Amino acid sequence: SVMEDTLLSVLFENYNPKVRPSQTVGDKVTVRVGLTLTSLLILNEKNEEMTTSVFLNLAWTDYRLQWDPAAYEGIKDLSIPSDDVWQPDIVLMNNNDGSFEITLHVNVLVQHTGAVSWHPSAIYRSSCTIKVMYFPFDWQNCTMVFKSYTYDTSEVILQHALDAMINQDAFTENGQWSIEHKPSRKNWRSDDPSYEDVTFYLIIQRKPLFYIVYTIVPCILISILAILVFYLPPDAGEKMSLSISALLALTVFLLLLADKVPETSLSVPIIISYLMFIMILVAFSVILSVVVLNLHHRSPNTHEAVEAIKYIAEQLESASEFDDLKKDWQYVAMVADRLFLYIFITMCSIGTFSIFLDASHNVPPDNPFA
Amino acid sequence: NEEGRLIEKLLGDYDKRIKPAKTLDHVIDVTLKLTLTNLISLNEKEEALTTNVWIEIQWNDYRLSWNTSEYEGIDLVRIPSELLWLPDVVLENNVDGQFEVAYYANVLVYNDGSMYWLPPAIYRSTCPIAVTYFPFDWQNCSLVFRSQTYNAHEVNLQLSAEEGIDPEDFTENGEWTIRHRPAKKNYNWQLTKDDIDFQEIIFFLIIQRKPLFYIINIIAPCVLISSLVVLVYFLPAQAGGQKCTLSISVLLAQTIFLFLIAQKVPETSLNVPLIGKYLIFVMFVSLVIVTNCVIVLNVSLRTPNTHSCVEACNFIAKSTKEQNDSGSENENWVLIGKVIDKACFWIALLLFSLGTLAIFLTGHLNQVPE
Amino acid sequence: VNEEERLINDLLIVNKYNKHVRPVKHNNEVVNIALSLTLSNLISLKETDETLTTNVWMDHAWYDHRLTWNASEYSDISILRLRPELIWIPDIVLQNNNDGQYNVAYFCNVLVRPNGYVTWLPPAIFRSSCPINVLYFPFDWQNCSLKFTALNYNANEISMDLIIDPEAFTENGEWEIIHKPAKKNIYGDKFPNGTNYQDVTFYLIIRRKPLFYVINFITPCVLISFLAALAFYLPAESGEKMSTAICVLLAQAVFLLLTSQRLPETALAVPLIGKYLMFIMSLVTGVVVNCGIVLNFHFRTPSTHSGIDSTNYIVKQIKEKNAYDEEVGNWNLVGQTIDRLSMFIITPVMVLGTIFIFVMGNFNRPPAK
Amino acid sequence: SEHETRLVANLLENYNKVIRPVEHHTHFVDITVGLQLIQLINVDEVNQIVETNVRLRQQWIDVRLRWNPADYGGIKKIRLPSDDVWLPDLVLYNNADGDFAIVHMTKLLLDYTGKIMWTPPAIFKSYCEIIVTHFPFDQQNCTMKLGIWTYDGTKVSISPESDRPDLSTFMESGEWVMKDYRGWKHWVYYTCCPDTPYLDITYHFIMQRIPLYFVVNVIIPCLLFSFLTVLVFYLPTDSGEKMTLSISVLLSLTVFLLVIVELIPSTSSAVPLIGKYMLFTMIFVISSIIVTVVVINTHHRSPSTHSAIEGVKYIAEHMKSDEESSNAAEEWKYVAMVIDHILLCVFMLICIIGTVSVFAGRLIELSQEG
Amino acid sequence: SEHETRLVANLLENYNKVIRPVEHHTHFVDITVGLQLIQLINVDEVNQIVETNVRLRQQWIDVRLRWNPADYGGIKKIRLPSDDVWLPDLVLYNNADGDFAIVHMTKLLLDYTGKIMWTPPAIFKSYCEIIVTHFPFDQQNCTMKLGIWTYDGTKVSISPESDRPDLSTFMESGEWVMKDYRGWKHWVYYTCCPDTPYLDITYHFIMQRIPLYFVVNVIIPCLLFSFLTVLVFYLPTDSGEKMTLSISVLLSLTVFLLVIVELIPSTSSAVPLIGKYMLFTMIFVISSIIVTVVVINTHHRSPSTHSAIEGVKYIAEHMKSDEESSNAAEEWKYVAMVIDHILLCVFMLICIIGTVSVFAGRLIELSQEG
Repeated sequence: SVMEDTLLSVLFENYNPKVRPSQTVGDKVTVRVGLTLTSLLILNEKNEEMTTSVFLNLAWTDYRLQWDPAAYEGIKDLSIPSDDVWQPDIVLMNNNDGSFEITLHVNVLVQHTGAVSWHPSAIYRSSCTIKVMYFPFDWQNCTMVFKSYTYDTSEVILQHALDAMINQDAFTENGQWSIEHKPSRKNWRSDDPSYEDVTFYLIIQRKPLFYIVYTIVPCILISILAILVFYLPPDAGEKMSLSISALLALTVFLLLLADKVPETSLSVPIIISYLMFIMILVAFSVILSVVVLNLHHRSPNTHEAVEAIKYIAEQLESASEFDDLKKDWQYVAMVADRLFLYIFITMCSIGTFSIFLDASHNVPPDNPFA
Repeated sequence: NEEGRLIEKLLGDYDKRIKPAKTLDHVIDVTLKLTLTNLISLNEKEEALTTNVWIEIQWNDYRLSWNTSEYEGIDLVRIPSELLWLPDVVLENNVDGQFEVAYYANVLVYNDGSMYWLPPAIYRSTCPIAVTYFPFDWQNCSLVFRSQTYNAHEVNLQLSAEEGIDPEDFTENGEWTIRHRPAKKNYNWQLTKDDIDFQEIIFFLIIQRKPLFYIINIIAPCVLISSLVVLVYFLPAQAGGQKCTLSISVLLAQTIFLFLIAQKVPETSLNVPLIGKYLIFVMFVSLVIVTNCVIVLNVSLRTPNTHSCVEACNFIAKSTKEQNDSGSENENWVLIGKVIDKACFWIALLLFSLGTLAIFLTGHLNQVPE
Repeated sequence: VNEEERLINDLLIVNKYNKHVRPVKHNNEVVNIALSLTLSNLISLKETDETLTTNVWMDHAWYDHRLTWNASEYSDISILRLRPELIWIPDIVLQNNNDGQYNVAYFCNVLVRPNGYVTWLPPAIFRSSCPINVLYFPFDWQNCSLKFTALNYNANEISMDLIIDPEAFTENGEWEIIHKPAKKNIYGDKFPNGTNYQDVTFYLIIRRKPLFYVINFITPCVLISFLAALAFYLPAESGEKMSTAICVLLAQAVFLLLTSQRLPETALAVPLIGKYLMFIMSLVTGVVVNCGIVLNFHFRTPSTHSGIDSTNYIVKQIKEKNAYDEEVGNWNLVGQTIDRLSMFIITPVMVLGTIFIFVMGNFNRPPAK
Repeated sequence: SEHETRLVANLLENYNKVIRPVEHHTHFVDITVGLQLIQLINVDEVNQIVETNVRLRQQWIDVRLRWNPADYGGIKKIRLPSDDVWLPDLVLYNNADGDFAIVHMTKLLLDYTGKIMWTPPAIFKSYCEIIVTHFPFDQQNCTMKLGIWTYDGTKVSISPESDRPDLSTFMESGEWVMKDYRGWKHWVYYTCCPDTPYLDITYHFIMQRIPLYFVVNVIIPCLLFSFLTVLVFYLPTDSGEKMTLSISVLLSLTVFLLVIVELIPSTSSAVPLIGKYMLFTMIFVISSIIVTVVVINTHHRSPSTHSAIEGVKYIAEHMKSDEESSNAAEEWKYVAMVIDHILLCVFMLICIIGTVSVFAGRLIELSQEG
Repeated sequence: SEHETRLVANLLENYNKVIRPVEHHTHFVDITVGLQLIQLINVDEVNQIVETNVRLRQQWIDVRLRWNPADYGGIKKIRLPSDDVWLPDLVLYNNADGDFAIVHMTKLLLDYTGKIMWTPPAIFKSYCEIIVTHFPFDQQNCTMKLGIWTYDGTKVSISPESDRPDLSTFMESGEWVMKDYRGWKHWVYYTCCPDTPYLDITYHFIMQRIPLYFVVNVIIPCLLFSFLTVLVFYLPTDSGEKMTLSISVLLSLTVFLLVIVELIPSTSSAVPLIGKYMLFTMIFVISSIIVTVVVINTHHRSPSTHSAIEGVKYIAEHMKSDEESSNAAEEWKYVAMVIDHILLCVFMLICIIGTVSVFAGRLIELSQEG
């Protein structure tokens, strides 16, 4: 009773819905912003698009809602729909690639002397620079800048919790990636009067090892038929034609591979590294098989009286066997041996190279997890 | 000039949902017209389209002719949507999607009570293009639209030219073309047996298409293909013995290519419309290509195999010579190529005929509807 | 008329009743709210990303003490309707599966009992991120956990107490629903200094996998395998089909490669385990290897891959001489090795082929354990 | 005039729309519902989705709408805005995949008595069984039940009105054809609860599907592939000299149909059918494989066909005689006789299992055709 | 205090939001537009659609917003939210594909005098020419008009604000690159009506396309194929032993060219490149075609290649000699003299066609690069 109807009344009589919990132009209302992440569902590492979900915990004080006996001293804590406070119509300078879901228009926790607690989980369409640099083992970092899209920091100050909180705090276990750390730094670019956005850093690490495995098999298994086509010559010289069949076959195979590679990066591309040199490794088996094909080509051919008849017989046979013996002199196997071992150098050299680069790529550019 | 009082006077009596109908037995005079401006999606196989239509809306309601303070002030007024009779438009046969930006827009109230309004609308519809619209003779797109709310005994729509156009702003990036747009103003009585006519707006659109890009992708390959098979056909007379199978390699290659085509453009017609006439010449000129093609191997299949002590022994050896000769003789009576050579000219003129039958007829199915 | 005008004026739902005020008889323990979960349908499953679109009947109950009516409300009709904006509605949040706001399970017509008890239960088209993990593929196919409850209120403003999942499991799913337990609870946490919001915890333990991919996929293996199997039987019946035998490698090779290509395609659409994916590609490689083996083994050998008297002696010389050539080749032929090859192809096919369905079983036995 | 203001004002005050015209503890609210289907713009057999239009003919009564000379007297039948009406949450039980569209904001039929109807040109997306048994020749009847959503019998009741076909306005551009469409009513009380539950209208769509496009191309490559198989068998007789050639065409053939089955899975899963069907193709074609298995295995089935001066004349003709009986050996194996049994052996067996394929295929359509 | 409540309330009461600050019958409401694309998110040249960042600077004056010491004296310039403001229905003429995003419920600033700015952070959906002339090396100028949508120069007028580049915030992630962009003002009066119509801002986007990755992959398999066809020339003249062997390649390679066709037309369909680009490939690719067919038909062009005891000796020797003849005949068939001709015949052809292909390539690259 104690002026309850009265209080109650006066409050709703004088209280202003559309007003800011501050008095004039000054230090403003110090709103607390801090989100406990739920998990993330889709990383479009290719366009640098980020759809995650977290809690929008906001909290500041409404010294305009401090109650009295019944709602203050009666029930120190009571729930009341928002819709009555300035809400950070927050957009993300890079990210905020789309609207809020479970972000605004939801109830809030209002304390006795005016404290306000609003904890809503939400899904948000963002876009961070995971750029086409989300695959190097050295990976990269990003700028996630949150802030309102009609308000300018003049009638409120934004403030954070931790900066180490981490993003693996609610990292998706469903992620083909992994994370090292999440930096959180408060910002106010001076290119705009409006103090604004906060930059949040993603020192992301995404190592999904699954198909590069059977990709290796081509390179090496194709090599099987490759070393084979380079081995088949002094193995079965008649490989002559069958050889060409091999490369038709070998080339179509690698071209189909050419088919799956562009359409697969089509959703998760970054530096060429792997492709850069396998591209070379490609060109390598490609041309090596084709010049060996020219190795194959280079051969212009390969690619008394009684006794007289006898004598005429003696000369017939012998005469042309030298001729076909000439073909021997012409297609001997010197090259095959020499370049099948130049094949030895080439393929085992260029092989242990990307082997190496790849080797160097996973270990060397790994520690910049920062 | 009573400016305030007048506004306040009518608004007193101002009636929303009531039509400016003098009385109830002669309806109101409603004017409408549409200027196409965007034909956004042509999915003819399903007979649907999306267009930005200028919904020219006009009618009469002197319920607000004004005085010196509003009529005379300016013979022109722009008053909000929600403030006068509004035709909830839709295309009987087409509009399959509620109008977008076609309503809730500023209307126009001159001074005598003339009302003009014209919102732009992107919406979905379903015109003809029913197993036809892909010819050279075109199916006239007939869209009739009217208010879907009341029926002509209170409402009456007007129109204008039924002779003059859809190509007024027909899109230049369309894979088609328009040649005429007729439009009639009419009463309501359909196949379904509905009475009390609510007048509507008929939209004829007989348009052309077929600006083939795929044509010569189809025309040069087939000639290359025909020649390839005619290679198969004449190449044998030129080709060595190791060519029978040579020819085969081509059949394999020839149809690998073939059904791959059969898979390529069939896809084409499913994502877009469809029609069988042009379809008939291809697959059957194609099946004949295949026919005489396998016929060829069955042709390079046909034939049986082409697919004193001194003298006693001189006697018998002179026999292996004549003996084997009888054998090589076999080859003779078997491979005297009357059928093959002639098979070249067989397919040749047959080629000319299949071609003439087809391109001559393609000449016709472009020339009757020309 | 029995005080009706006056009484609903007494309730005035919106005006007299505090709809923005939840009747929890003021600050105390809580309003006894209860949630009931019944899946009406499961339309889509995404095993790979642990996401599910499913329909639920959001059966809700709580007593609205200000809702109790009198004769011209209560007894006039011991049951009547009143919209959401005129009925207190729990703010049920799909705790770990509402990362996709609820549809038409929102502000819907509710049922008004006579003595305040109210009943609101409409349809929920929802999306969830259930505990798939890369362990939602072994035969147990995990247990999908979900919690439901009134999000906003705590343990002194709300108490929610507590149906099979296959009750409306979708029959067009690529999986199988084995069980679905239901038990409510309430729980505080470390950073919170007080207990609150009670919830409906419903675990769905399921299983899935086709008996169809097995069909057309192993099918080609015994068919293809017989080619590679015959491959070694064929080197005997006629190894002279050198080039043509070579053709078949190209051909059995191109077949092999994109077959594996279709594999990841459906793969990405499905998080496949490492245990199974290897037996597939391991064994096709078994043939791939033996195709390469086919190569060499099929082309592996170095070669197989007195005057009148004077003159004819010349020929008997040329005779014998190239007879040595002729034979230098059969030296290479290696034919008494033939059967052993295809015998030691049989043995291994038996070894590995068995090794697989041997392993098939050694893991087929323990789950059935 | 005629109690002008007194008549419309009184009507608004003591009139309510939230309420339903409940009349004592009995038959519920007499709801009359029906389907008036005139267009089916889009449907997918595969996902069993249907976006059609059916004017929701509703018919029921509310005495409160009865009037005297001041509303009936005004103009017999008057049409009131729907708002005043309690609109049922109708919905497709195992369907309802979409909101009904165009029902809101419409006209309502009122009578001097009270009779009322409102047929809304509702268009919506549906969801009913088609399963893999949707498109056979023997059809399936899509069970479509419709009735009140959240209201039980104790408050509202609906009932059929008339029988009307589904083909009355069925899509002539459909990839299917109808046979019959029946709709009977019922009330469903459940063993669960002792209560009397909702009413509903159950439609059953009986119609056979499948255009013949997929059909023409399944069988063409089959006969064509049976031509090459036929060649497969005939060649060893007319050109066994190309057994290897045969090999090439089996790599050809095989890849082609292995690729044919690729199409199947895409198309089949892209357009639904009862598996029992592909079973036909399965063995029939594994038959060409099982047979080429044996036939070419059998084709390659054969070991390798897959004075003193008087003296040397004798060492020599000896040289020749040894080899001659030897060449007789390789021909000793290619007897050209079993080749004719294999094509005839299988020609009959393919003419028979083909006739077998032909059998259930035609038997099933001697069932469908019906 | 200072007429505190009297201040604030008075203002609310006599002020109609919807009223447009019309000042006598003249100047219209002078309102200026000023678009600053902060950045672009994504574009589809094919569908000519772009999602861009726009901060719309909108200016106008409402002499009704001028104040004295009780509004301006309070705090010079202040923040008043939109709502109360008359928002010009801004619209991109031949564009407009989407609603302005974040135009709604934002705020504006009122000066001690009245002048107001409305500059809400927009990003929206656009629609500009690209025509099949945008992907050129010679680009096309995206014609984009902006201006007042439903109001005339008599009711209102949209004017420009300044010059600024489009590459000022052009997307570095675009598959295209900018040349320049300018925008000048205009007033559109139509010969239709004698009236003075709306004003407009016309954008001109001059940018040239094609990211370079594409460049490398495609021209290299061409010089690739160039060498195989190069080998197609040299292989035969230096070795006619593997003519059929190359039969293979001809199959493997045009099919390679065929499958490259699926890939790049979808590119073609993925990105609109001026068709005259297509002819490059046309003759180029097709000469691979005409050359083959002749080269390989010619490759193919060749008939079959692609005392008494003493007398015994002479009847026998005579036998060896005329077959001696015969051997030379077929070799008199496949000569190595003109295969050399075709080698330089066409290599100059290829160096001609090639250098001719390089011609227009180089030529308009002499125009584009500028």
